[PDB]
Amino acid sequence: MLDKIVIANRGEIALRILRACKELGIKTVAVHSSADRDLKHVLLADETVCIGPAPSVKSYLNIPAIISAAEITGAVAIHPGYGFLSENANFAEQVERSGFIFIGPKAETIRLMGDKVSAIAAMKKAGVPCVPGSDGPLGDDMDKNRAIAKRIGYPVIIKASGGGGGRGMRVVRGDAELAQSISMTRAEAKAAFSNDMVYMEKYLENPRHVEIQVLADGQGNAIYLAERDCSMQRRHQKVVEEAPAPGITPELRRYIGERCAKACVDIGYRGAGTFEFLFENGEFYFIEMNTRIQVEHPVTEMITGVDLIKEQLRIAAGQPLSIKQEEVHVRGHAVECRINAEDPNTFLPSPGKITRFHAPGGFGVRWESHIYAGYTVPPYYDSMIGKLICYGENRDVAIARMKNALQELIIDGIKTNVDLQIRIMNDENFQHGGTNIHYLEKKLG
Ligand SMILES: CC1(C)CC(=O)c2c(N)ncnc2C1
Ligand SMILES: [Cl-]
Repeated sequence: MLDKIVIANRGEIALRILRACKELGIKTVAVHSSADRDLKHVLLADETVCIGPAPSVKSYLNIPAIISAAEITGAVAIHPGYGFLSENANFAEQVERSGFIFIGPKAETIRLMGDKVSAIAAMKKAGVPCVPGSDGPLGDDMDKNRAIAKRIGYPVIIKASGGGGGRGMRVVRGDAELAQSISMTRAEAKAAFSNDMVYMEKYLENPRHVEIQVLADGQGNAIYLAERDCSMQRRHQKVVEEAPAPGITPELRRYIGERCAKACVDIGYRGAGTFEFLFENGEFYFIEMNTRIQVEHPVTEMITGVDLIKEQLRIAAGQPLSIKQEEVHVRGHAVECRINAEDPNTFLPSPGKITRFHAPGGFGVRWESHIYAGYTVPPYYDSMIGKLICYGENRDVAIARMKNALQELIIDGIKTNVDLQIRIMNDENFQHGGTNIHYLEKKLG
């Protein structure tokens, strides 16, 4: 097992990885900004290093500082969690080059799946269902591009090859708007990503968001740990997630899971990963791979028994997968509510000090958060401050548990989405199950 790792993150996931390390006897190093000295996991870590000032760009995105910190402390591995540097191929490359274990995929793999055009092609080659699309970048020839649109069928959606998740992409319904939209999406991507490559895909009107969890060693073994539904979302941001996805049959699960597992073998995937699919009319369509742990991992954990973070550390230590596919069983149901520090009336992030905190408890209730009474939420980072996960023998039990658990939660001194969460749990369509990626905004206005 790894002697000592650096937790290249903050917030709830940093604490999450800390417990995992602790349970395994692994020494922890907390690298933090100057504004994050009072994080729970930083106060718990065996060792702390300040890697720079408050802004993420000079701290948590500061590669040289992170590696110096891993160097000074005598660490052997670096867990990047999610966001920040987790999908930065050059970070992963430099870690390995510096001689550390990178807790995640090889640099090439991140690069392959971090370019949506190259990602979709590797998925197509491995036999992963994708959205009908241009099967390459778009040219400057507008006769071609109007015919590609015809070949697939409007509506189509111009997307950025560098971007993703609503970032630099727009819907086109006729020929007249295609001319303007392509060159606009080209420039928008040239803005934040320094990549002007764009492609075309069929625009699905009303899809659900179903994604598959995978684990893989570096060594020709790969498994899938069922799926999650994450359709309930706001401006392309997940607000609620659940496992398994309502309506998905054991036949379909086996089908898509086997393909995802196979894809891991074809691309040489290592560590945890998720294949994100839009799900419509009984069909799946790949849209991007997150080559990293996800925020919503705990739902999969509850229903499968698998400590995903601990498997990540085991795979990193070079241990082959101890768990065979036929050992992984879906049992019960889990829902996760993202707890955000935000104005319920404006959705603007609401930082500040927490004057009274009370977490929910009881059978089936899992609370993942770094927050405590007296803790100050800084304005510099993501608004998500906690994750509440409720498991039960079935979906209705899990939902009823979430309802009661959200009414026990107290976070005073800052504004929270808690009461939106309460309102989403009570939604009569969410209770039937299977609402699509537009549902939440339709319910709101
Ligand atoms: C993120 C998103 C914009 C979601 C969506 O509506 C969509 C779609 N409908 N067809 C293709 N790709 C996508 C990606
Ligand atoms: Cl995530």
